[PDB]
Amino acid sequence: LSSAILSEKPNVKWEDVAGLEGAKEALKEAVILPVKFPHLFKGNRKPTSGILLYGPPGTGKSYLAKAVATEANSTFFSVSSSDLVSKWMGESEKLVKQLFAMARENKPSIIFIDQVDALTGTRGEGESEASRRIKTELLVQMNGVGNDSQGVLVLGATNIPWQLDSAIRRRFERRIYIPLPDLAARTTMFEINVGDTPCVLTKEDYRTLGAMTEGYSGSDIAVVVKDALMQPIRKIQSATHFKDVSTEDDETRKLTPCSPGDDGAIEMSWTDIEADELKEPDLTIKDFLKAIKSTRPTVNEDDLLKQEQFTRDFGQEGN
Amino acid sequence: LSSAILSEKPNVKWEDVAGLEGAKEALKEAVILPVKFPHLFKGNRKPTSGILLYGPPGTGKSYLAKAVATEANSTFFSVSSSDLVSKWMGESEKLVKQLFAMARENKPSIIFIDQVDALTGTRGEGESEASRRIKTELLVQMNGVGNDSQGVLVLGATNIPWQLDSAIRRRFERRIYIPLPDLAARTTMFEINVGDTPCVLTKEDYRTLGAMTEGYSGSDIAVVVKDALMQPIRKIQSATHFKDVSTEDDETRKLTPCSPGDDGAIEMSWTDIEADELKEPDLTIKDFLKAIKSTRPTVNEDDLLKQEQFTRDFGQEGN
Amino acid sequence: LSSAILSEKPNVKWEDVAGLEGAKEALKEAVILPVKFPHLFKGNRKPTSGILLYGPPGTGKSYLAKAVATEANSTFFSVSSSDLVSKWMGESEKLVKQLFAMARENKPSIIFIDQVDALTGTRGEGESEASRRIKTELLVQMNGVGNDSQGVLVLGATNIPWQLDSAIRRRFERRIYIPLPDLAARTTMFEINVGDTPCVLTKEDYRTLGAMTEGYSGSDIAVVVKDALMQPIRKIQSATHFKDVSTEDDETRKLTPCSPGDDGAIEMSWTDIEADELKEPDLTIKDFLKAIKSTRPTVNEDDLLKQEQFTRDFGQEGN
Amino acid sequence: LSSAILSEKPNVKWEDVAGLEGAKEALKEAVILPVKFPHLFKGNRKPTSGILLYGPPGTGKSYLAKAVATEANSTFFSVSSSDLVSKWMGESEKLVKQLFAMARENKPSIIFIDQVDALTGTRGEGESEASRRIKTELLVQMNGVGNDSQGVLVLGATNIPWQLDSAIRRRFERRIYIPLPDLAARTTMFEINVGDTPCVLTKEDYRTLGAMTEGYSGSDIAVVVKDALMQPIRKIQSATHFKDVSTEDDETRKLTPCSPGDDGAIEMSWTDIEADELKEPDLTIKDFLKAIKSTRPTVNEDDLLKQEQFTRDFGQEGN
Amino acid sequence: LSSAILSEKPNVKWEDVAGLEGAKEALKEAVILPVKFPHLFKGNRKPTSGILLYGPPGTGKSYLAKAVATEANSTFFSVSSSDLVSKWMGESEKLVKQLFAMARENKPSIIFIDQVDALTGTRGEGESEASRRIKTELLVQMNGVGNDSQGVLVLGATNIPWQLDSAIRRRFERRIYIPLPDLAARTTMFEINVGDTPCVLTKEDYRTLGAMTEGYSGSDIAVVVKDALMQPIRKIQSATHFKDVSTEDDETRKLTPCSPGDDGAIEMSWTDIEADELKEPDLTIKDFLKAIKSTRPTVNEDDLLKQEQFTRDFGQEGN
Ligand SMILES: Nc1ncnc2c1ncn2[C@@H]1O[C@H](COP(=O)(O)OP(=O)(O)OP(=O)(O)O)[C@@H](O)[C@H]1O
Ligand SMILES: Nc1ncnc2c1ncn2[C@@H]1O[C@H](COP(=O)(O)OP(=O)(O)OP(=O)(O)O)[C@@H](O)[C@H]1O
Ligand SMILES: Nc1ncnc2c1ncn2[C@@H]1O[C@H](COP(=O)(O)OP(=O)(O)OP(=O)(O)O)[C@@H](O)[C@H]1O
Ligand SMILES: Nc1ncnc2c1ncn2[C@@H]1O[C@H](COP(=O)(O)OP(=O)(O)OP(=O)(O)O)[C@@H](O)[C@H]1O
Repeated sequence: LSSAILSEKPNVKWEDVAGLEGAKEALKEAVILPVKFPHLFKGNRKPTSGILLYGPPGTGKSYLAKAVATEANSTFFSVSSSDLVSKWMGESEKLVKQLFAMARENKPSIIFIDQVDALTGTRGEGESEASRRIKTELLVQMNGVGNDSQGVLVLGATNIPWQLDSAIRRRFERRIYIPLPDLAARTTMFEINVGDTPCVLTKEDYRTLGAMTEGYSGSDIAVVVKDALMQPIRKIQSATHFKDVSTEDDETRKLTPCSPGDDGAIEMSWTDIEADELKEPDLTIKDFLKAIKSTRPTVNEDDLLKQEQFTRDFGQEGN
Repeated sequence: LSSAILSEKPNVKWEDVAGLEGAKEALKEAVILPVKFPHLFKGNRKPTSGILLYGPPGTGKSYLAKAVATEANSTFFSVSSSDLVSKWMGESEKLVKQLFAMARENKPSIIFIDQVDALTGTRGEGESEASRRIKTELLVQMNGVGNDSQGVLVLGATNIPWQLDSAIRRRFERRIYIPLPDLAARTTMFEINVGDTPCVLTKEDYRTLGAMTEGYSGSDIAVVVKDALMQPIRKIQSATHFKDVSTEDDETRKLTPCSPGDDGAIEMSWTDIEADELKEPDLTIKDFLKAIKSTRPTVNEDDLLKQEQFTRDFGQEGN
Repeated sequence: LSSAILSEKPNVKWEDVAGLEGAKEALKEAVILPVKFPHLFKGNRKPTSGILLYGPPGTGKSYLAKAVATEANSTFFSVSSSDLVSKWMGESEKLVKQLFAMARENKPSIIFIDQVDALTGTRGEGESEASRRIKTELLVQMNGVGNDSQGVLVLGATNIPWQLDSAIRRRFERRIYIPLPDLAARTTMFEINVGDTPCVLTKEDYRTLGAMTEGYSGSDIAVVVKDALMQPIRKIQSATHFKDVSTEDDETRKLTPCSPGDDGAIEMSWTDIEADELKEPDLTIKDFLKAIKSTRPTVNEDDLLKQEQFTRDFGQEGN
Repeated sequence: LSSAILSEKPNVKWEDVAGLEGAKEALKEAVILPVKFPHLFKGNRKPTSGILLYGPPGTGKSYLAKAVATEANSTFFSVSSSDLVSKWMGESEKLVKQLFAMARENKPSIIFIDQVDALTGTRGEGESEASRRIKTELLVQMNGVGNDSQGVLVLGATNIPWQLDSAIRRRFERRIYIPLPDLAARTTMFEINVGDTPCVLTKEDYRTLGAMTEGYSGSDIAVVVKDALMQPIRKIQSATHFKDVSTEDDETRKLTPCSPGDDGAIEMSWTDIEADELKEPDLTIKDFLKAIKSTRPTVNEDDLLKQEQFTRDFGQEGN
Repeated sequence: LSSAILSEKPNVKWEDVAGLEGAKEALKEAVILPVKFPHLFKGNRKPTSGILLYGPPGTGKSYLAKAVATEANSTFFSVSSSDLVSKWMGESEKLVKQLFAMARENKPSIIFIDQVDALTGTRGEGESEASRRIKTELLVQMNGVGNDSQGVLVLGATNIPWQLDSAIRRRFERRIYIPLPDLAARTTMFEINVGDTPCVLTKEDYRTLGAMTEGYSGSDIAVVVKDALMQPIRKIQSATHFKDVSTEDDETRKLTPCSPGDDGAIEMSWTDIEADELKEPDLTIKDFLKAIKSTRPTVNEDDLLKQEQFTRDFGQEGN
């Protein structure tokens, strides 16, 4: 009956996100201000009810959701459109009803629905079975507790706003475009993703990277980072020739991979090698270079045109 | 649901696996090096989640998975990807859901997904809806423990690696080719497959057997062995004439199958024969030779060349 | 607390089953050889037990079950999965355990389950919970049968192997395809069907009608045979003129129905003639020609395709 | 426990069924003749066990069943496929087994199952569990006693033969196709439906009608006959004016409705006239013409395509 | 067990139904004539057993039924598909059996099924589960008693004749198309609604209206009536100025709404005036004109093409 939804804390702060600080402000006003100063909502001043996040896949929509949850200071519900599709062919939406009941009983709460362009795909003919009933279930259940006493905020997520119907479109409120990161945002993400490795230095390299990598997502950036972090491990694996670097003041001679031609090149493998005596290769520009060679652009520009078209049409507001 | 997904703690060492040295080294550098130097994985440096075992069918990929499961020293969970349409579609996804949480509940552990290619291809329609949602679901489930929370290992198995989608391909790490067994491996299989039967002379005959088997799989070899074991039995059934051999010093005069022209060839049926008067044929080279002749080759060479084409394309890389 | 489930003495010999000598051999090795010489199954040659008969309907699978039951002289227990599903509202599975107990007490013993696919899957309305535990019970009994020393044999029968629960298949051992009879098997079956009936000229006819029936089952043959048998009876039913056959050396004058153009043609109704003094027309090829005419092609090829698929996918490997 | 089915029947004779004397022969030979002369079926010639009656609705399959039931004078049991299904979800088979027992009890019995396709096919829910198990039990029973020693005949009925489960198909004997009635049959039906009413001119009119009537069923024919038989009633109801028929031989006056200009046309209401003293108009051909005009062909051509497909594939078939 | 169907009736007479006197005749000849004069219907002449009413919705088929059972005044059953509902797998059919038993118990009995298509059709999916067996039960129950010995008439109502199961179609008797009303019928329907309101002038108005309202339904006509009825009430609602009509010969002074310029036009509200001492404006042509304007033709004419096609196949149909 219940179907358990996790409300635990994905500890991702505001500062861990880059860009669209204006949407961030809208969110601060939508949750934080209500939390902080509820008595400001007497008379005709009333909380925002629904926000859709729309844009290409891989743009930290989920990441944003995590940050929201961390920052909400209240009950947070998260669900994928995968969940609660069908059981018997007859019974689906009762679970939706019960979910909303649960949320209403926990004020303040926030519901996050991922991939709202699934359920509600939408395509005709085949909709008339259970799916139209679902579509209806959304529309009616958003009408229920909406007036007067609200402690629910609805966050949707979508890749394809243009296939989301008129009926949802001007009932469900506030829509915000989540673009791919620009040079600045990319650079900042690079700087965020470092770890303990001393790596290659300055901001010059970072800005070089964020410039050179363009049309890529946060996810893609993450991938590149992981790649580069593994590249020294890859060096360690493939070269069995190693060599001493550090002085004898340490525990012992500290060994790093080198070419077979190198002076001091001992060729035993990783297997014999003690924990202390380890010298990982530094993280160089070349790791990022090879990563870029391996990095292919994801999304066709037609999708950009459709997102841009929706934006020209509906944009930074619900409608 | 429940035993459709397996759980076990296998006890198969590296040395119990015929061959396979390059693959073994890959696994030791993919798992044991991490185990050797765990302090090297602070921050955004992470142990490998996904590895693919690829090659022709019948090569003990499952046995190999038991060996890595033993060496990594955790619980081995496993399922076949196509399983199961059975009656409901919906509850396959339910099984998919639970699985990841249940795996997280035993850190460390190993999930083995057999025939990963069965959920990805050029079919369309059914692939675009039902196997898409489970695919992207799998992708997201594997991603969720990505931030240094993981004790699970994902091992995949495929016969047709070249039908694997970019989406899986990129969200994933190491691929290892599992070739058909070579001389030494086949020979060792022949050594393992004996039992209490006295069998034939020395290791030289085993070497001969391993040599005469070309192109066969583990499975095929085992089948061949079973056939040769049954060959005396087959003789017992379809012989009419049995040769007398032993005198009254034994339980009684002992009869064994022989050709119609033989000295001491009495003609009655095996149904007339009891244990005292029985002489089962021994295991000769000829049993094994006719076993090998009556087992057809396994895999066409085009498939081998496509496996090797995949190797040339993707091989031992992250991608 | 007995509750007796069908046991009886069929009288079908090996020789009454025409063809499938390879399976027959396999079955003699599956049942009789184990019982005759158990000590032959020390080592890695193993007492195989769970055996599936699979293929199209009408091919004497049940007939074969009767034959081995006649021939093997081992206690043959024969049951539908439908039988003894429950009383309540509560308690099942006790009868299952009792059945397994009685079979263990009646070694050597054989359980024959027709239409094993009747137990399968993950549906609701009973199968999710109530028959799940029945299923489980089954699985645990058939697990324990392989444990320790076995005197029980499981024979499966199914027309729809692709609808057979996988978990069974994973637990289950040897699979044998029962094809439609080939030229020879059809021919022999004809000859079997004749028996005492006047046999007309030679084997040429039997081979011809053998060839001319393509793709038909045992059942399909049998109906045609019965039709032909009824043809002389039809010839008696339509009767005016009869004529004496037997000379004065015999016990009495013996009369058969004839055309009005016959010489010595006496006219009455078949009812007017006494039973002994009636001479039924012989069986001609035309009767069989008409029996063919009464049987239009009986083959749904999709089934054949599916059986081929299953045969290629499951049965080759042990599973 | 018993659930009472009645076997005492009305008097529908062979002669009330128009056409397919060959099917009649098959019925007589499968039922009456065996009972009459049991010694005919010693040795290898054995009575029919199964007959399927199929075709379009309205063709006296039920009528035929009543006719056989009249003529056979043995325990004739007849049942709907829906009848005796279950109560508490899974208690179904007891009544089935008991029924087959009951057939055994009173040999030679006849079982008629209407609309056998209602207990047939494959998909789920019922064909996963209940209708599955029930179908299975049916199958085991039907050939269970059928081959070897029998005293039951099973008659099936179906309008949709093409949906009949393959397995059931192969388990079942003798298909008889019921084609729509031809000129002769329709004529005979008209003659049957003459009643007491004076039959205007000869049988030539019925021949004409039989020719005129194309594609109609027994039911259709009966309805048109009824329609024509109401026409005199209708006429009576319409008239004011009636006239005396009664000649001097009759006891009292006898009045028939007539036109206003008639000799002795008195204009009171039909309600005022007593039943004996009223003379209904005789039936002329015009009433039957009207009847025909009113009732359009009942039969769509598109069913016959599938029926004809089945006919080409199986048809006048043994199986 | 027995459910609950109500039998008490309205007061709707034959004269309240404008249309199809021939259908009326069929009704009264198939119901009332049998009851009035049973001795007419001995031997081979038997009343109608099945009547289908088919056509567009809202044409007083149910209204017709009310008239029928008001007049005939015999045990009337009316039934919804909801009544006789399935939960425990086979309840419905049992309920059907019980129902027809009860019908037999209570002859003469009349059974009305609303929207018979609800319990109809042939394809699969949910048909194969409960609904096919339900249909089967229905059919067996109806035509087994229906032909020969009856005390029951089945009246069918459907908006979709074209999706009616062939088998049902043929086992059902007498079909009557219920068309949209023509001029005369429309006029009569207008005349039905007169009431205490002054009729205004002549029949010329009624026939004018009848002419002007081509393509309206019974329902539409009813609606337009209500509209025109409420028009003076609406006027009274917006009324300010009133004036006296009834002189001192009546019980009291009686005020009616008037224009502001009127002789003694006093301007208070309708609410101020007592119910008896109010005079209401009469019904003028304009009120009906506005009512017509307000209600557009409801039925698109290309929708009736399937009723007309069905009409071309079956029509004013005896079956
Ligand atoms: N500022 C940022 N902008 C975009 N992505 C980021 C940012 N910071 C972190 N990420 C990345 O976001 C990823 C989380 O998944 P993400 O939210 O990109 O999927 P998604 O946009 O919801 O796509 P889908 O809707 O298809 O699931 C993490 O891998 C993380 O590295
Ligand atoms: N030698 C034979 N081979 C095959 N069938 C035979 C033979 N002799 C007789 N038959 C016929 O086969 C039928 C016996 O049932 P059979 O074993 O064919 O069913 P089955 O193949 O088990 O089908 P299902 O699995 O659907 O029950 C009888 O109708 C019998 O007349
Ligand atoms: N001689 C006859 N031949 C065929 N039908 C007849 C004959 N006499 C009467 N009938 C009709 O047979 C009908 C009885 O149902 P019938 O047996 O035709 O259905 P069915 O053939 O079993 O097929 P279904 O049940 O699908 O309609 C009655 O309507 C009756 O008018
Ligand atoms: N003489 C008449 N002719 C047609 N309609 C009438 C007549 N008298 C009343 N009505 C109206 O017809 C309506 C009833 O419609 P109807 O009986 O066709 O519905 P139904 O038969 O129950 O359902 P459906 O028409 O969908 O099968 C009522 O609203 C009633 O006011």
